Amino acid sequence: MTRAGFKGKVLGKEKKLALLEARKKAAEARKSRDDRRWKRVLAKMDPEKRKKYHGVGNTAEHSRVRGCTRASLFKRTGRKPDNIVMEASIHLSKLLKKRTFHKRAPIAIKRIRSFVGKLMKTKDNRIDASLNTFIWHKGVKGVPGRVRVRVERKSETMEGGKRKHFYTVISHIPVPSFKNLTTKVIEQ
Amino acid sequence: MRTIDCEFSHFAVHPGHGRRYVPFAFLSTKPVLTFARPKCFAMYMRKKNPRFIAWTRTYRRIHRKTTTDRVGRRRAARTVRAERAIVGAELSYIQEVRAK
Amino acid sequence: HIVRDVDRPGSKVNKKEVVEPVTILEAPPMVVVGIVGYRQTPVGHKTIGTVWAHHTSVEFRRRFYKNWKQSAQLAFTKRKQFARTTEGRLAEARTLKAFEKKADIIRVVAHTQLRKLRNNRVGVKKAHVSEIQINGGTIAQKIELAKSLLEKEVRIDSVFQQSEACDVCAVTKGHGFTGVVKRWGVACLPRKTHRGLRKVACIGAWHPSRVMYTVARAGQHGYHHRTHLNKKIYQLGRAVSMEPNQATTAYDLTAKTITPMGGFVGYGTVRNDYVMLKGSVAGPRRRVITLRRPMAPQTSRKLTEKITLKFIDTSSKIGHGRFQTKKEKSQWYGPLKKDRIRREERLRKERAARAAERKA
RNA sequence: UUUUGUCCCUCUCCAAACGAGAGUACAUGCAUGGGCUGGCAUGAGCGGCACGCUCCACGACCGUGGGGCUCGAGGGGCACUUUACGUCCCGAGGCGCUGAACCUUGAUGCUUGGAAUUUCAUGCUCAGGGACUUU
RNA sequence: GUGAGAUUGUGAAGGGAUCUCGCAGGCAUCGUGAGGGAAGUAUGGGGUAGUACGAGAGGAACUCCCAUGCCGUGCCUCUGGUUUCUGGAGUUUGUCGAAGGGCAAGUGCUCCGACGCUAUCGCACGGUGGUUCUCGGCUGAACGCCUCUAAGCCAGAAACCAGUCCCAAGACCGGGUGCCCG
RNA sequence: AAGAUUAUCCGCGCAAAGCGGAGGCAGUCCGUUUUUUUCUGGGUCUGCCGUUCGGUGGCAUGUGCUUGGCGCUGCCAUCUC
RNA sequence: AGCGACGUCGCUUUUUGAUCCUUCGAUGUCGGCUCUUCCUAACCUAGCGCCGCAGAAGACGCUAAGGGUUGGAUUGUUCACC
RNA sequence: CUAACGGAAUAUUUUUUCUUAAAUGCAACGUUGGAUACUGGAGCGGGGAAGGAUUUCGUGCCAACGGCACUCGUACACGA
Repeated sequence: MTRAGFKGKVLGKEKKLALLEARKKAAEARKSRDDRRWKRVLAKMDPEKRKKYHGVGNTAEHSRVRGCTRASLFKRTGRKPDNIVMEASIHLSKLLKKRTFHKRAPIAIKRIRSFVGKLMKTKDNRIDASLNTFIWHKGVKGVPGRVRVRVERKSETMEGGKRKHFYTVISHIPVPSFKNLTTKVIEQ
Repeated sequence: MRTIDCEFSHFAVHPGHGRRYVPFAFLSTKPVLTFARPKCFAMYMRKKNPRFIAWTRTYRRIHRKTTTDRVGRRRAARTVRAERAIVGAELSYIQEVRAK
Repeated sequence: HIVRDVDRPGSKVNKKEVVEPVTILEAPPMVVVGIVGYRQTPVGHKTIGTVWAHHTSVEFRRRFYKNWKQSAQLAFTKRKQFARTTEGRLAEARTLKAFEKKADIIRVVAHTQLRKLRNNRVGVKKAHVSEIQINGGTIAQKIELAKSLLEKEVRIDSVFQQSEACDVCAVTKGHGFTGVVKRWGVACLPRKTHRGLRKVACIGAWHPSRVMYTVARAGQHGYHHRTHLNKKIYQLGRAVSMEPNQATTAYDLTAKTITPMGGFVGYGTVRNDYVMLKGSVAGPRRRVITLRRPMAPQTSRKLTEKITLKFIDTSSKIGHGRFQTKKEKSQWYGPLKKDRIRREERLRKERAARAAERKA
C-alpha cells in the first residue's frame, strides 16, 4: 500500500519511474550483435568474445557493474582466473546429513575439493595438512560442522599429469562465529 | 475464542493446539489442565519443580527473572495527601473539630 | 485452524463456537488473454477460434518460448505486428462472426501473472495458462463480456464471494516408487513368512492364467491428477498492507497478517492475496492448484451456511506453535542478553554519535 | 542461424528414465552470510562481602559518580605479631596462608545449535556456458 | 502414370542410395474425447407417536429433519506417533598429562526434539440424467358384455446406460495457436 | 469451400433485392482475354504521394503492481518505418 | 394362506458314487492364513405381488447379484459346536 | 584421509595465435610422511606341531596370474 494519501508523491513517482524505466528499457543493444559474431563464430569457438557476450543487465548497471567488473575484469572479457587467495567459511549442515556416520566425513573431503572447484570456478584443489587433521579430528562419525579456510588458486607453469597447469592450496585457519563471520577474499 | 493458558507454561492456548487433561480439585472443582507440548506434560509428570523450571511461568516469576525493575516496582503511583474539611459547614465548626 | 460459529436447524453442536482446519491459497490475478470458441460438433468440441492479447509479456513468453534461456523470445512478433491490422485483417470480425455463427463453448484463455509476487521457493517461473469456460447469458453477451475483459485481469472475488463450495483439480503429493502396500493397502503375513513379507500370498489362478488386473502392484504413488470436489472457500483476501501488515481479523483486533508465525515452510509467504478454504488440500506443498466452480448443487445444511468467519488462530508451527504472535512472544521474554537495554541503549547513543558525525 | 538437447543446474519430481525448472542475471541467480525466525534450555568464563546486579545521574555511548540491591562455604592443619626488625596483639585471638572444594547463585531466558528440504533483508560476496545436435 | 538437381555412394564401358523437387519441415504451444475405466453403502437420532392400527395386550409407517456407520477417496492446521537433524540438552564406561573440549563405546547411553513422514492414534471430502425390472395402470379391441392388451399408451426398482470422476482417441484421432522453414 | 465461381476487393446481408465500404500516381519485366462473359492483364523492380503500424521522445493520465522498485495504457509530440 | 400325503415327472451337480479317457522319462498331498474375481438356487440392502399380514410380527412370492455379508471359544481341521 | 615422492601420475583440443577457463584419461591400487580408525594379547600379536617346503631373501620385473587391480607379491624372471 506504499503511497495513498501520502499526498502528491504520485506525480513524482510516475515521472520519476518514467525515467528509471526508460533508462532500463533503453539500456541495451542485444542478441544480433552476437549474430554478427555467430556466422563467424560457427566457423570456430572464440571465448574472449563469449564470456562477456553471454551476459547483459539493464536494471543493474549502477550496481551490477560493481560485481561484474571485477570478475569480468580478468574473467568475463577473456577468462584467465587468478591466482588469488580468499579465506572461507562453509556450512556443513546440509552437507553432513543422512548417510552413514562412517562415510560422511571422507565424502565431505571430496566434497570439499568439489566446493572449492565450484567456488573457484576454475577447478583443482590441493589441501593443507592441517585441514587434513582438522577433518579427521574425530574421525568419521562426526566432524566439526563448520570450516574456516585460506584458499589460494595459484598459478602454475606447464606442470603435471592429466590436465595440469594451474593449481590451488586450501587451508585451515580457525575462530568461530563462522556462520556470521564470513569468508573474505584475500587481496593479492 | 477463549484462551486457557496452559498453566504450567502459562501459555495461551488458542483454540486449537496442545492437549487437555481433567484433574480433581476439592477446594474448587474438577479442573481441566491443558498442557502445551507434551514436553510440558512430561516435565510436569516428571514432577519437576516449577520453581526451578526454566521454561515455566513460575520460573520467571520467582526468580530474579521477573523481578523488581520490569513491573514489580512500588511506592511511585500518583496520590494526594492533604488537610481536609467537614464539607457542608461554616469555618468555625472546622476549627473546633481540628483544634481541641 | 479457524474459529466460527455453529448452527443449523437441530444439530448436536449447534450453537457452539467451533474451531476447524482451513487452508490458505496464494492468489493475485490472472489476466485474460483470449477468447475461445469450441464448437460442438457431433464429435465433441473442436476449437473454432482464439482471440488475442495484443501485447505479450516476457514471462509468458518465457513459457511461450520453450524456455528463456538463450531464448530469442521471438514468439508472437508477427502477431505483435497486428495492431496495424486494424487496418488489415478484421480478424475480429471474422472470429466473432464465427462465434456467433457457430461456437458452442466459450473458454477464455487466461494466464497467470506468475511471479505472484513470490520471492524464492518455489519456482516454475515459466508461466501458466488454461482455458476457462464462461457460462451465463448469450453468446454475444458473453463475448462482449469476455471481450471487455480482454487484457483485463481477474481477481477471485470477481467470480466468487466466499462461504462457497468450489471444486479442485490437482496432482498428488509424490511418493515415487511405491510399496504396493501404500499404493493399495494390503495386509501381511506372520512373523514366519519365509521369502519376504509385504508381497502377499494370492494373486492369480490357473484359470485364467491371464494375470488379473484386480490386483495391482507397486508403482508410483502420488503425483496424480485427481479432480476433487466440495472445498469450501472460507475467505477471499486482499492487498498486503506494508512494512509489516494487511490483516485484520475482527476479534484479532490487532490487524495481523494472514500468515503464521512461521507461515509455510520453504514458503514464508503470503505475498499477495488469498483463498482461505475450510479444510485441507491435496498435492505437494508449495505447488500451483486449480480452482473450478462446483458442480454439486450443494444444497445442504452445509451450503446453507452462515459460515462467516470470525476469527482465525494463526500459530507458529515451526518449532512448535507455542506462543501465538511474535508480538506476544516478544513480550514474554522481552529483555534478554542481547540488544534490549544493555545493548540497545548503548546502541542508541552510539548510533546517534555516528549518525551525527557523518552529516556535520 | 530456428532450435532443442546437451555443459550449466533445481527438489517439487525422482529407482533409473522421466519430471519439474532454471539462470539467464539486481531490491538476482549465488553463496558468504547478514538480519531474522527457532530450538534446547543458562556456556565457557569469572565472581561472591569484592564483584555482580540493580536504580539514578553525569559523561549520555564512554569514562564516572551517587543511590539501592547484592553483598554463597564444608578443610587435615600450619605459620607469624621475636633477639627493637615499631611487627609498635604480648597472649586471648586476629591476620592470613595451606591439597581438595561440593552444591549453589550471579553475571546468563544463558550458552549453544537452527539444513539437505527455515524466514527474510532496503546485508554481504561471488559469478553468471561448455558441447552438440543442429535446417 | 513414370521428374530434376544437388548431396551422396561404390569392387569391374555405370548403377544407385540419400536428400531435396512444381507446393517439406522443424519447433513450440494450446486443445477434443472416441474409447476404456468408474462407487459409495447401510443402519441410528429427531420426528411421527405411543399417533396410526389395535378392544386391549399391545402398537406401526413416510416425508421431514439431524446424525452416524462402513466403505471409498483425499489430507496433516492440529494432535499423535515416528527421529541418524548423530539438533540441543543430559548421562555412564573408558579414552586423550591437562581443564576445556573432543574421542572410543560398530548410531555408548537418556531426556528434550523440529522437520518430514505419517495414524481412522491426526484432518478433509463423496455429482444428477436416462432407460427400464417387476408391477400397477391408463385407455382397450378381440369377443355386441368384459378385460392394462392385442394396437396404443402412462408410470415406474439399490438394476442398467450416461452426466461426474480416472486414461488419453485408432501403435495410425483430429482441432487451435506461436515462432523458424522449406 | 461457395456457385457446375480463378476474376481488379472487401464488408454486410438467409437470402432476395439490395446496400455500403473499396487510394493514387509515374517509372519497370512478361504476356492475354479461356472451368462459356477477365477485359488489358499478368508480373515483379523502382519511383513518387498518403490511413496503419512501427519505433523515438515528451507531456498528462488511466490501470496495475515490489525489498517506494517492477508493469502497463492515454495523449502529445518526435521519430521511423 | 401355507402346506402336501400317496404318487409321479423334472432339474442340478459346491455331494457322493460308478467309470480308468489322460496322467507314472512326474501337472507339488490337508487344512488354514492371505487375496481376487466371478456365479446365483438373494442371507441382508432397492422396489414390487400373497398372506391363515388388523396393528404387531412374521410368512409367501416376484423383480433383483449393483451393494453388503462378523469376533471369539473349543476343536489340525473339515465339518462340528457354543 | 592426506601430502609428498617415485612408475609409461602419460596425454588432450582448437577458433583463437592462443593460452587460464571451458570437456575424460593417468595409476582406483606403489611408497614415504602425515592424518584417522580397528584388532584388542585365549591377537590380526608372537612362538611350535603336523602340514608345507622355497613359498624366504636379494635383485629384477609385470604377459598371464592373484575372481578388483597392481607401477604390489607367496607371481614370473634371476639368483641368493
